[PDB]
Amino acid sequence: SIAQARKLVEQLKMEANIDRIKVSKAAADLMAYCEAHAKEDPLLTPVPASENPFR
Amino acid sequence: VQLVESGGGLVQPGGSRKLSCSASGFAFSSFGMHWVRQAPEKGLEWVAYISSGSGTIYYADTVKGRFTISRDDPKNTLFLQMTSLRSEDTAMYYCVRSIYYYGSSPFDFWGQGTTLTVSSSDIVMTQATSSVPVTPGESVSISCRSSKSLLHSNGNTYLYWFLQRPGQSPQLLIYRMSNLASGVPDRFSGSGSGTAFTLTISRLEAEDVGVYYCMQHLEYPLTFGAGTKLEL
Amino acid sequence: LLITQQIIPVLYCMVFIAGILLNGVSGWIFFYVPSSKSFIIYLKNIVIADFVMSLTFPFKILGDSGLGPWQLNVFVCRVSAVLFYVNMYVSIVFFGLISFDRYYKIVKPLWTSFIQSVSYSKLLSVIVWMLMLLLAVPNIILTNQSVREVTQIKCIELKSELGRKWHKASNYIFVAIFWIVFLLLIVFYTAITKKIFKSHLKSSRNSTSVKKKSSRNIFSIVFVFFVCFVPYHIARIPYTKSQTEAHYSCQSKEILRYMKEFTLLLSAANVCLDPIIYFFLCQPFRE
Amino acid sequence: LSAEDKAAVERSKMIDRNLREDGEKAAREVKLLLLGASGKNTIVKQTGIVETHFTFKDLHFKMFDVGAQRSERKKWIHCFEGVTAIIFCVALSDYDLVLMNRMHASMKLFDSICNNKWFTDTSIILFLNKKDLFEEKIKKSPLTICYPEYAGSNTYEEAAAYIQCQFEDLNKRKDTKEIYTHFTCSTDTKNVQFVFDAVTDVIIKNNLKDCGLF
Amino acid sequence: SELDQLRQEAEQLKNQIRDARKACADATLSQITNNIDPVGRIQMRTRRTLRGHLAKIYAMHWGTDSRLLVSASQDGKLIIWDSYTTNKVHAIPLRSSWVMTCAYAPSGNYVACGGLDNICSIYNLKTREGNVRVSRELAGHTGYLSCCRFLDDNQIVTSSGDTTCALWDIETGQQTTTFTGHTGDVMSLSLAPDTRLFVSGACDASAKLWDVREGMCRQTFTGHESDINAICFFPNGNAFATGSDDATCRLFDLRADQELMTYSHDNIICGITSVSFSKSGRLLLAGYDDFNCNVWDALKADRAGVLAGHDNRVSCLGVTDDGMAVATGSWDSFLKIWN
Ligand SMILES: O=c1ccn([C@@H]2O[C@H](COP(=O)(O)OP(=O)(O)O[C@H]3O[C@H](CO)[C@@H](O)[C@H](O)[C@H]3O)[C@@H](O)[C@H]2O)c(=O)[nH]1
Repeated sequence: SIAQARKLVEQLKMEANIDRIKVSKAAADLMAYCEAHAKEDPLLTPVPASENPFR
Repeated sequence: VQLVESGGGLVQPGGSRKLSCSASGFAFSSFGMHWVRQAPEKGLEWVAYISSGSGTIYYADTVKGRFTISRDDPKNTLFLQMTSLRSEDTAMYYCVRSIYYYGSSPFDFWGQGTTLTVSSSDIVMTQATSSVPVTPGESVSISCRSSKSLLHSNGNTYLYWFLQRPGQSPQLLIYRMSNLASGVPDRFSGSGSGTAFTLTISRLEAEDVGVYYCMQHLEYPLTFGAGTKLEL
Repeated sequence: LLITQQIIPVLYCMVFIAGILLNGVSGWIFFYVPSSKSFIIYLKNIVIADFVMSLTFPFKILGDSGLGPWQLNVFVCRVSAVLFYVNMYVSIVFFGLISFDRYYKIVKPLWTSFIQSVSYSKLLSVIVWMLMLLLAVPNIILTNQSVREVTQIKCIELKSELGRKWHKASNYIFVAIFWIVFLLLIVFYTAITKKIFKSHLKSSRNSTSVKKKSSRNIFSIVFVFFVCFVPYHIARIPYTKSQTEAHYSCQSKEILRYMKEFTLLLSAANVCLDPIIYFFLCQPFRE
Repeated sequence: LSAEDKAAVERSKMIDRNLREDGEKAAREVKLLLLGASGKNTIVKQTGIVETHFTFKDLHFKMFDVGAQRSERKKWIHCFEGVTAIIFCVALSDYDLVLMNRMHASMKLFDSICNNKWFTDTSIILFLNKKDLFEEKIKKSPLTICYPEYAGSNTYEEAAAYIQCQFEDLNKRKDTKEIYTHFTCSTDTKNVQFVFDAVTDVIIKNNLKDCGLF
Repeated sequence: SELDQLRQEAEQLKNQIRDARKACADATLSQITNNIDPVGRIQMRTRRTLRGHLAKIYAMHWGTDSRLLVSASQDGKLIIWDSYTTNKVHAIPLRSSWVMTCAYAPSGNYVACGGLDNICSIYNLKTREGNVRVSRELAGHTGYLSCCRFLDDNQIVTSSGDTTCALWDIETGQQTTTFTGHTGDVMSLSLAPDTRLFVSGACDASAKLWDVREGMCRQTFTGHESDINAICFFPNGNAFATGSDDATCRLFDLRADQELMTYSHDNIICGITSVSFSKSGRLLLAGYDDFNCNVWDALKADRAGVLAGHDNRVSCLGVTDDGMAVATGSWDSFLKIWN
């Protein structure tokens, strides 16, 4: 179990040694993506039957 | 995958003969099958068609009521019973494999073909050009015309491009427009719309010499066009 | 007078309200019960027939209550009664078909000869309905065709050799169909009960539970069918011969009319028993 | 529709016909789920899960052996909702052996399977194996080691009856299902005969319930 | 004594990670999206109903063309449907009827399936013969396969019930890389749009982010209180959503290494079987054990609509590449294409 514990410690150290950004910037990026791609979304914005492949 | 036929030979006028085709190398039960006949010096002509499960049959108006087409799935064999043979029934008869689902490649494989000799509305396909001279390393475009538009309401245009090499069975090149058949080199392209179609060869080689034929699959008389022969 | 104007209307009224409520609730058989090629089609046809029966009830209630015009009596003789009878015999035929389906599933007599009875169920329902309606419609289109002087009261307004003769033939055919269905139902359910009893398990609470529950349910079906149908179809033919020929005495006509009225009251009160016996035991009919 | 559309519809109809035929063929085939803690020889042989197909008196049997699946049962046990019966094998000679007691672990597994929310109406066939060894080793050791509250005769019949009673007494909701118990013998395929009897009884109950006369 | 020191070091590292995550969180996603226009109401109707399965449907996958979809069911069948015309294209009988996953190759040449048989079988759709043949049977997993995904025509990534995911080379049939680190059974898998780094959710109430080449865990996300059953990347690849048995969907960001928003309703007490996003990503479609699907505004945690119509549990749902349709599978042996 010593080897498993050492591997877990090494993996945890690798995970800790990671740069992170703010949740504010993360939400801003997600909002920007959703707002930019809002036109190309038939589910969010229903499309006319002419362009709707299902009828 | 191979198809071999049998029968043929000299038949006295007014007689009867039963041509048979043996299927090997593929699931013969799952493919619909065709009979395309070629006059000794003319283009291809579609005779009959038997679907998978023997549930859907068609005959050409010139052979309707006198020909019978049936298949034996367990034996992987197909038959074409002929009655009251005429002098106009002399032709080399080819058996064609055709499967129909979404994204399929119908008329993919053609049999070797057996010759029959007898002792002595429908969409028309126009291929005005013939005996077109070609030079290796050059691009050639081959035109094709239809009486009725081949663009269905679902966006599928049914133009089949074939290649009759000298002394060889026809090979499928393009099944639907701009759809290159499997095994065909990527120098062939199809273009057009409605009643106008073209076939472009990027760099024709010695193996591209032959006769190129049209087809429509929109309706069920299956009509060809008198092919355009490329010669060096 | 009291028999055909006071006692019969009240019983028909309570049976009508019971049938309306029960078939309105059983209308979930189409929404909360998905259909299939199984016996569900039979239950749907039975509930439709029961609803039509209960919808034909008020016409007879008003006609026999003594209040209302003679045109309502003529309409009963021409439309409502014919619909009630055709629905009754459709229900009988569908009960017989249910009996056959159950005999097929449990007993399993022939897995190689009785194939054309499962995937064909909707066509069989169409055949039953079309046959019974094609029997019943000539009674509609030949009644009310000979109203001349006083046919408003008596419910025999038929034409001729092409009139009353078809009434006699129709009643005879329907009674024969019922007796065939009854005999087949008895035979099939006897076979089902024999197969259930053949199951050799002992000292088991659940074996006894299943065995006794199935035996009690099949006994209830047979008993209700017998009690609600046998009197009418043992008394109808003498009544039909009394109505088609006036050689009988007045007392014979009176007593036969009363017997017909009460026996049809029973065959109509079968509507309220149909859901409790048949619908509730249906597995998809539990939500 | 076009020509290729019609041919595609015909192909789809043929596929539907084949699917209906396969479903009709597979609906009459009995599915059994074999579990243990135990004893599988002569019952399963006569990675992944093991499929065994055998026929006994015009019935086709499939027995599924899931003993090689070493994972959480809660994520693949719902695949066996429609099994006709659960064949559970418990050794009678494990009452004095430790892998908690082996018999107690078997009882815990039996409780979990019997009272699982997927098998509320699935019959269980309980095969009590190694009765010869149990008779051999029951004279030299009493059942009080496993059940301190036995208070009974230390003979083979009484011991087997006590084990069986303890096993069906773990079956709450003991109205919608019967647990079938058999001590495994090796003569004239009596185990297969017992499985056949249990399966045909379950088939009768299922058919009666489906027909709406239960 | 060394084990205690190692445990203390691991606890200190976990505390440091928690402190970093807390520091990186200043304003909630709900706080930021309070000032956007909510979606009024989503009313999708069942445009198509695909029938033909005679057993519970455990998996489905849309094709890249967004017209063909593959299905898996306990009847030992794997059907490729034409959703526009409701026509069966292929009906492949699996060697093992216990199938729990199915995949469609991006090129469309191959489909994959797996389950209790511990094998990911690749099927070649486009052969000279008209039948679909088993390209090969990949073996090596000890536990049941839960999700198989194609990276390309030659590489397939699988999640197994032996707590390990694997990357395969179909031409050789060998495990190129084996991913380890999950305590519990891996039940979900989602490939990034770049097919460069994928995420897996297991029964240890954790989701781990992998790299296909290096084969090591970049990040570990632990917010759930129960078993994660489904996982799905955001279209930009910078976020992913999870569904767990505790009736909660959660949105995690890769860069911030934190849970942004949780989707939960008081009336919902059942688990989640399948999660998928819209093309833009504002709608989070999650299947549920209460016989229906829900649409969540991914930026506001508001129920936009409910996709009711299934008589049994919804097991698999997918959203097409072009975003026109949503196809939901259920144990009642019925697929339904929504709009
Ligand atoms: O099996 C049958 C029985 C009757 N009918 C027809 O349906 C009508 C009913 O005739 P029947 O029930 O024999 O007549 P009544 O006994 O006179 O009963 C009707 O007339 C009575 C007095 O006018 C009223 O008491 C009843 O409500 C009313 O149904 C007639 O057209 C019959 O020809 C059939 O088609 N099939």
